[PDB]
Amino acid sequence: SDIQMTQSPSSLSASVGDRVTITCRASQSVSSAVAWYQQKPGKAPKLLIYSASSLYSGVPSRFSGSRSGTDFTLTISSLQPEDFATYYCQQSYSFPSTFGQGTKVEIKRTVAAPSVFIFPPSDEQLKSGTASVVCLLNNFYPREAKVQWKVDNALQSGNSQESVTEQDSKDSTYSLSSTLTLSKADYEKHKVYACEVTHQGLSSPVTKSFNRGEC
Amino acid sequence: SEVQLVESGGGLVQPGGSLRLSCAASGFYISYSSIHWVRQAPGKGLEWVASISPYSGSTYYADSVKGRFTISADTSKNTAYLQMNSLRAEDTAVYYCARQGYRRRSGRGFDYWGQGTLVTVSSASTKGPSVFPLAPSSKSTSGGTAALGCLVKDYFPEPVTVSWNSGALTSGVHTFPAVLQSSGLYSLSSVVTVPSSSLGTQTYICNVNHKPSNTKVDKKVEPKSC
RNA sequence: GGCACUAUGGGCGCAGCGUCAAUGACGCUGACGGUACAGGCCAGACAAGAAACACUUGUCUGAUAUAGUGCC
Ligand SMILES: [Mg+2]
Repeated sequence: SDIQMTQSPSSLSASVGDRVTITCRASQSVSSAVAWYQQKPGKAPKLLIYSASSLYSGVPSRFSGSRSGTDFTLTISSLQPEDFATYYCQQSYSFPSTFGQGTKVEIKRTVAAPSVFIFPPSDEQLKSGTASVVCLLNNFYPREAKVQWKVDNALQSGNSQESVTEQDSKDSTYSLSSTLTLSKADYEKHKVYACEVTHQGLSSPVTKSFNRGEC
Repeated sequence: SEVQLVESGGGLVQPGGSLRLSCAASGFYISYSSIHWVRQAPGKGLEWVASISPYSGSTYYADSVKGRFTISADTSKNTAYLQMNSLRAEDTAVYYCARQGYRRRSGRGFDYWGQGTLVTVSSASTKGPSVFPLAPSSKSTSGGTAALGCLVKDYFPEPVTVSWNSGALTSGVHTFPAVLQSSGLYSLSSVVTVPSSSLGTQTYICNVNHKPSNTKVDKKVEPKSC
């Protein structure tokens, strides 16, 4: 069997000065052949811990590794601003090697509700046979955010796609973009296009809607 | 300090095709180390691919590539190789080569990694984007500011570049990560928030540049009113 | 996997016969089979060697073993 490495949490919000503990659990014994890696967006990973608890040379002393059986924990004693990154455990006990899925450490801030915007399809687009409806959720925190499309109150599945920005470097909020893609024929079979946004900063889910053919 | 790894040989390739990546080592003799390949699909995590052992040349492969990929080394060139055969869209990833360290210094951790080379497997042809305004209006207004944008739609391959007002407008811009549609073409949107009081006075033009297809498109985005 | 019991042609017995990276092992059948030993070979785990494997050199275990059965 392949040894599974599964990390926890998959994402973690902290602030500078926080003690952080990331765990990883091998699906079988991997003895002590476990490495931890830090990766920053757009850059290649860097080794932190080898043999599960040895600080890799040149790595700051606030990082440490720890082992009990198949339980592996990377902890950062006091998070510094360069520690926001994705971290990976790896087992090299046996071939084939395995990485865990990775734990993202993001910057904690106060809760911010998305301002929610909707955009009907362009006329230029409708001429082409496609209808794209775009919902923007702007500058919110935290990142968890349910975006739900309704077309004449029918819940939509399988025809929307989302993208999220990285945490903003200055206000460390997020922004998300959901697009409903329809054929032009489908778009003209309905009236009320609605974006329902569900988020921690809102007292109750916010909706933005338009009627196809509104001035 | 002088240890370095340089991947090369990446590119576009059709499904079922083949590609050979290289890994130029420097600062050390490649004969005395284990060399690995590690890949990262866009937006996903690390995935170990293959490795080769010193002195024996023994090779190891991940299940998802067994029987298609071959790692090897040419120690006279100080280079490692990854031959990829009958590639599939799932193989699209940034491919890293990594050095496992010396046992007594860093166990089996990978102590040096190249910066990776990108492999894209797709049936898609080269195709410039269609650009569509995301017109500002009520329904895109929040008090003092209005949101507006451009939908950059149905292009291949990555990347596009999007600027506002020929670069002059930068604050408030979110250009979203592109999403890969089931047609195999990409799509992104770019939006900027502005003072709603300026919608009548300032023009806004998203500039979309797609060098693969050698296309440049400027869309004026105008308010929708009634 | 452990515990108790049973038995043991070197872990490698002879002689043919087949497979394999063949001064090796592996499987067949036949015949034979009182002991002890000793080398040597070999197998298994491991250590170090720029070394997860393989290679080299060394170490430990091969009746404290290994088959069978019963039991947990
Ligand atoms: Mg029985």
